[PDB]
Amino acid sequence: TATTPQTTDAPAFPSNRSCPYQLPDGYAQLRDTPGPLHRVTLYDGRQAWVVTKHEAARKLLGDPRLSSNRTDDNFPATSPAFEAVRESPQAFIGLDPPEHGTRRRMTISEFTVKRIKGMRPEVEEVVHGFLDEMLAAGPTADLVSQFALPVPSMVICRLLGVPYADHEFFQDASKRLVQSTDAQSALTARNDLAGYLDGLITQFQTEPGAGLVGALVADQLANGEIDREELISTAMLLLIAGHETTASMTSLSVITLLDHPEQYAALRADRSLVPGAVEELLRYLAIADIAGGRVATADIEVEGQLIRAGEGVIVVNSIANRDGTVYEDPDALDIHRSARHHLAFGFGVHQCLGQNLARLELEVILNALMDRVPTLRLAVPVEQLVLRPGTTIQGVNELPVTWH
Ligand code: HEM
Ligand SMILES: C=C1/C(=C\C=C2/CCC[C@]3(C)[C@@H]([C@H](C)/C=C/[C@H](C)C(C)(C)O)CC[C@@H]23)C[C@@H](O)C[C@@H]1O
Repeated sequence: TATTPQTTDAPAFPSNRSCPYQLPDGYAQLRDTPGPLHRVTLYDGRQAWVVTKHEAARKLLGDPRLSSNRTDDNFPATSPAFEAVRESPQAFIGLDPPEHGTRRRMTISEFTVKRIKGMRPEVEEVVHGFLDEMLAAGPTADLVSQFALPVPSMVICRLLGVPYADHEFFQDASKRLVQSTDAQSALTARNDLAGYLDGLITQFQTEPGAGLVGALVADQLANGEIDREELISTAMLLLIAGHETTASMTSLSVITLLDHPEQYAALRADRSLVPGAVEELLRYLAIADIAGGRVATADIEVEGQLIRAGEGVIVVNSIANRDGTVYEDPDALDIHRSARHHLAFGFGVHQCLGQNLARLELEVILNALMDRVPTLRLAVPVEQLVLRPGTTIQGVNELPVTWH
């Protein structure tokens, strides 16, 4: 059997967090090793590169030789579940220029600074809505199911024109898809959403409707500028991204802030600090840290290392956000620091489309919690919480809380 030292120069990747707001030990090890790249071993034994420094992450995310095509044979699959995406049609997150741009520009109008400003009343109403329900009822509560998830779900459903009456079905399907550990579970959840979305489209062709899905049906689809299957994939991307990301940030931010009480107190005492604290929480929690998979379509030299055509690269933004050449004392939460230039939303042509909606939601959420529930606290110890694995969007599925 295996009788000799087990040390490797290609550690298994991804790794799981042990603390909700710290790098897994393996990732801290990658962060420490000099050089922009490091070999890793994926779940199926294939080797890939991870990018572990901040400037090299921007350079590689900006390089069009690193393709986002998830259907490529050599795309770095991080779990068996990925096989679902490899064989399903692709929203623009998986396209490269010029096709990427033609699809992304069909959606941008809903996410402009002006549209996001105009959404503030609505976001505050939904947030205070779910709080007055949770507070009317009294502690204890699961903050995830009573607040963290339904808030961004309601907001994104409205933007998309997806009926909130249907929330139990699609929230369930979103979770199963994103947290799937096998191909078959992922495929089923994807087929569930696809069928639901496909029915919604035919409805709008009969009776034009509000929201982005309504607009896409009435314009681009009727002009044959998007295929019906691409519309489904696009809507599914926005639906899932709109649900799962903000919800994960909300629960992890509560946990993290309650663990740094001096900074949470500073935050409450000066609300002009909230936008900066949001950026710092984004930098520090990096909830989509493996949403940086790429395949090289040509050889790329990186500071004397060679990524060859055909090789998988993952730009790991959690690690990149802990680069001490950019953020002094990178592992310290500091809501006053400049968290400018962080990579929690990526960089370049695929930088998060929803990033300013997420910023608005989190600002409104933190202000509301501080205003309405200043006594909020965890109902259980941090160590008792169950953290999702490193193969999915970071966070917790349950968060017990109590208050006055
Ligand atoms: C709240 C925290 C969020 C985080 C940390 C986050 C993170 C990211 C990252 C790292 C990427 C880049 C993926 C890549 O380069 O392959 C991305 C892309 C994307 N995000 Fe977000 N995101 C968040 C919120 C949202 C929200 C609320 C939406 C609403 C729909 C959204 C929609 C998208 C879309 C459509 C893309 C693909 C953009 C493109 O391919 O051009 N995101 N996000
Ligand atoms: C939500 C979509 C779909 C699937 C999404 C999935 C299934 C597998 C695992 C996914 C890709 C999650 C994980 C976190 C992403 C991993 C990335 C990639 C890599 C680079 C492999 O680590 C997020 C969303 C999940 C179906 C597709 O047709 C449309 C849309 O992209």
